[PDB]
Amino acid sequence: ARLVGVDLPRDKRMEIALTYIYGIGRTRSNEILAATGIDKNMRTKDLTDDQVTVLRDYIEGNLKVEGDLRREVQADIRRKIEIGCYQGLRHRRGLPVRGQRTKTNARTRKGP
Amino acid sequence: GQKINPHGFRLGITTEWKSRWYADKQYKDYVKEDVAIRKLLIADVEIERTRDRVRVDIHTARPGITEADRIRADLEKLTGKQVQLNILEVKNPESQAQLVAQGVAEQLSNRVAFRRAMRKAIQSAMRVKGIRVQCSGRLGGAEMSRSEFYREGRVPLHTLRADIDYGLYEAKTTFGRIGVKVWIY
Amino acid sequence: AKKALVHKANKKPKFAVRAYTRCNKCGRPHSVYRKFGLCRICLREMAHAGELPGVQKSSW
Amino acid sequence: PIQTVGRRKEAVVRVRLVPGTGQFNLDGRTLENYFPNKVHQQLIKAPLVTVDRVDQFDIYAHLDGGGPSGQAGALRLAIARALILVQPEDRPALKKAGFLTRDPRAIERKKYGLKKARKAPQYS
Amino acid sequence: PRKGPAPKRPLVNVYGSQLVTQLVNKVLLEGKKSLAERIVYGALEQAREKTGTDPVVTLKRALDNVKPALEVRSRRQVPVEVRPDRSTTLALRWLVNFSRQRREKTMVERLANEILDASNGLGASVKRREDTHKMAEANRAFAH
Amino acid sequence: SLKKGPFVDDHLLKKVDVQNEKNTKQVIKTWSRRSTIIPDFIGHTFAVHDGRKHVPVFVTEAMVGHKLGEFAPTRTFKG
Amino acid sequence: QKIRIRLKAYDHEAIDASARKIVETVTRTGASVVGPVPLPTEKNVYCVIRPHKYKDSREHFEMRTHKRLIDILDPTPKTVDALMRIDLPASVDVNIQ
RNA sequence: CUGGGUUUGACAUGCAGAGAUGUCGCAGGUGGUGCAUGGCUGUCGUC
RNA sequence: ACUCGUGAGAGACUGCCCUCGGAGGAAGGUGGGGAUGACGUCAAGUCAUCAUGCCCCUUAUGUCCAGGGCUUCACACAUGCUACAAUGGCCGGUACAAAGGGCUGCGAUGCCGUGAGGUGGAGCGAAUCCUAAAGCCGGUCUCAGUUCGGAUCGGGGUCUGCAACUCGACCCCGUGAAGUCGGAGUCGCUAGUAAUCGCAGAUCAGCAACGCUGCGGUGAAUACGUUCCCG
Ligand SMILES: [Mg+2]
Ligand SMILES: [Mg+2]
Ligand SMILES: [Mg+2]
Ligand SMILES: [Mg+2]
Ligand SMILES: [Mg+2]
Ligand SMILES: [Mg+2]
Ligand SMILES: [Mg+2]
Ligand SMILES: [Mg+2]
Ligand SMILES: [Mg+2]
Repeated sequence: ARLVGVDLPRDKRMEIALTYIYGIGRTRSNEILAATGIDKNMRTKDLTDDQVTVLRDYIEGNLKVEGDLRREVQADIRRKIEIGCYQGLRHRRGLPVRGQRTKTNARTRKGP
Repeated sequence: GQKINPHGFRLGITTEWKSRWYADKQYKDYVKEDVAIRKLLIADVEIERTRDRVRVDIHTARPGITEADRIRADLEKLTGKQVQLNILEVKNPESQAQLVAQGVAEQLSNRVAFRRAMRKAIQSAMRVKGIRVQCSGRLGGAEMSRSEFYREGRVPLHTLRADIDYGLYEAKTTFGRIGVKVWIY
Repeated sequence: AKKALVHKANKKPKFAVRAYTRCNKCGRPHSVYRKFGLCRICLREMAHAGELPGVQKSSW
Repeated sequence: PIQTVGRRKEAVVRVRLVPGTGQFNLDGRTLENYFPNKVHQQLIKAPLVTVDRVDQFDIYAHLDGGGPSGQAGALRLAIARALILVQPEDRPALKKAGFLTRDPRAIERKKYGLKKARKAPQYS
Repeated sequence: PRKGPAPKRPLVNVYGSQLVTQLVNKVLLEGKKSLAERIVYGALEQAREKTGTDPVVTLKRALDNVKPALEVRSRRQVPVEVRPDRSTTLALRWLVNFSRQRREKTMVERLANEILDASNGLGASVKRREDTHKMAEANRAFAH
Repeated sequence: SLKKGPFVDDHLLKKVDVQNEKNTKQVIKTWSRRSTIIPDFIGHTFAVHDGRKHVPVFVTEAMVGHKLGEFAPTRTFKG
Repeated sequence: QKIRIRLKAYDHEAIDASARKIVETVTRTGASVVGPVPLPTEKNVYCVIRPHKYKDSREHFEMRTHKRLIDILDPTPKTVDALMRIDLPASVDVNIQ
């Protein structure tokens, strides 16, 4: 019930339970629970404690669960910002990065 | 907007294409070829393209204006096909639509006054069921433009069965250009 | 659209992309119909005057 | 034999009658399986049930064009014509019931300046 | 409508009841009849099974407890005698709208429970007819 | 994203092949914006055109995957 | 041993002149052919704005290519000589097959 | 707009270089004036 | 034979009892929609489609070329998609369109790949060849900013193109931002119409396309009335 990363979803199906982990969404959770493995309609309460640790060992090594992953996205931005690429000139003034028009409605980046 | 072209409006019923040739793969080229001819080269001009052959038929009031056989050779370079040229006459150049406009085009270009020059065309051509004629814009070197018309008999534009012969020409004065228009039913 | 930029379109483009298709009579860049190879405006001068065989108004 | 048209909304049907027990088939399929729908069930059988022949006749039918409500409504007019070719006793019943009318309902043309047929855009 | 009355739509009746096909269209949104009808057949045949134990008259007796005889209008408030057929339009259309407002999970259940409250006269649909009659009959002065 | 292969424009890379003899020296004028930075380049200057003037651009191993045009911003907003 | 004369042209009345002209030439050698058979008409459509800044106005411009299929059943050396030679359609495509 | 070239002007009467271009094998002008104009549309109004 | 494609035709005019209703007829009394814009208004738009009077540039305001730029951004208005959830989302089954487009083209079976694709070229200048979704029966989630929402961002890729940094969109994986039917005020629509759901085309190597112009699927509500505003 540890979830490896830390947090435990408050029950429900297992297919979606793994999406609350930062490394994993829907397709990689389908890949885990197929192989590891245990059915989609199984719930998080009705797993035994050793059945949770079979999920731990398989995905712990393979992907970034949270902090390792969390730092890598920021650390790639930190170099790219000062990397001098135009792509991270746009990071330093809080504007959109991927070649959008900033005349009307860039409010995801800029904010209210 | 006001008044669609009555030549184009009755294409299905009674007008018949000036160009009467068919193609598919060569269709872009034959339009580009005809644009060169009608700029280069008068009542009316028809064409009946066939592979390696063109009619290039002409209607003119004065047919005589030897020189045509040189103009064949001028067209021969642009087309690159066997030009079988015909120049034709037309009965009543008085009654023909573009030749009335070309008649008034000579008058206004030579500084004949427009109310004098118009009245000739409507009176003579009626001497057809009805005629409307209209000269438009910059008349006798006035500062502001105007358009006035004359008419005699009846000219129903909305009737599809009625064959209206339409014509246009831009007669070019010292001050600008006057656009003449001639409807003959 | 000028005289000089018309003869650009006639010339060999150097790269196969740059052939951009002016109108034949109109000499206008925008809205030149393929097949017709004519300016959109020019199409209405020709089609009303009975010049393009097989082309006529309209609806429906 | 009796062979009969029916149309609706550009949905071109065929029908043919043979006397027999109460069923009918649609390109090698049952009525219930082609139309799983209670509204379309009664609407096909309306000229049969109003006149009260019902179990007299087979129908074999071909279905082209349109959709489920189009082809279901098209069978009604196909049958309504076809039951007259049995005997024209049924015609004065079927006319007053109101099945011999095809719909001059058809989809209007989308016009320039307008997004659907009649609907203009926003203003001022 | 200025020049004269346009003709009213003809309306086909499994149950064979005018009111149910009228209810189907008031339920209907997005122009799809089948999902409109299966919610009606969900709610109607739920009220058949559990409580009322006949299908049509549970709705029809409940529909009397929605129907207003009188309505308010502003000349610029004059109360007006409502037509026999216009009373039925307000009867269905209110009954559907408060089913959309209700908190219960699905419209099979929401539209079912609304018809049961209209049979009693404790519902939000039956609440409105009193408010229209209250606003109508408190005036009367303005009617001339 | 040039699927298979990187792109450098051929007139650019010839000037870099001259620097091999010198092992790279000075800053070379560059009017092709469009070329990638192939790791032959690393530790070299060039003066890259802004559509106005030439901006000096030193190269490092961080700038390999990025294109040569990314380090000269063409329009200016201070306000 | 079957020849197919495919026609394409704009004017539907002008093909009815030619479709008769195919019959008279082949029915000299006598009988045979299907006759003409209608075949569906194509329609290219082109919407154009009526010089600048007025989008809502519009025209439409059809072009219709009417087509006939014919199908000659019997090839004969007397037929094929007369078929091409004396037959001349004016401003109408003919493709033998 | 910053440049690099050209001059009766592109139109009629392989090695170098960013590349055009080198060096060997009267025309023209999206240029001012739609309150100089023609032509072609919008609109009041399918009234 | 029945369709269906065209090609000829007939059939609706209150013609039989102002208008209420009759009998057939597939149809009613402007059957449905388009095409059509009188005499004129606004010195209405365009010298930038093309023409053109007058004036100006003639050693450049003409004329090639690479480079940028037309895609900026505190903001403001307008037009439109996607949404805010169970008349749902995901996912397995099973099925009904008619208009179209195709020679530097459209591209099938087949094997490779998670997929955009790669491979290879059958057939084809065409009623032959290539090109529905919503629905219905089941399953699963339980009124949560969620299995709603798909923006933004980080890694990687594919494809045309000499070249996708300025600025192409495509789909795999991580991230899951605002948003809980919207203030004053405002438009669209009288029946196969509103509302929703797809498909094709023109321009086009490629595509900023949710735009534009056409086609068909499902398919309502209400028109008591003329005082009330608008013309
Ligand atoms: Mg529609
Ligand atoms: Mg000028
Ligand atoms: Mg003006
Ligand atoms: Mg009229
Ligand atoms: Mg003005
Ligand atoms: Mg722009
Ligand atoms: Mg600013
Ligand atoms: Mg499915
Ligand atoms: Mg495209």
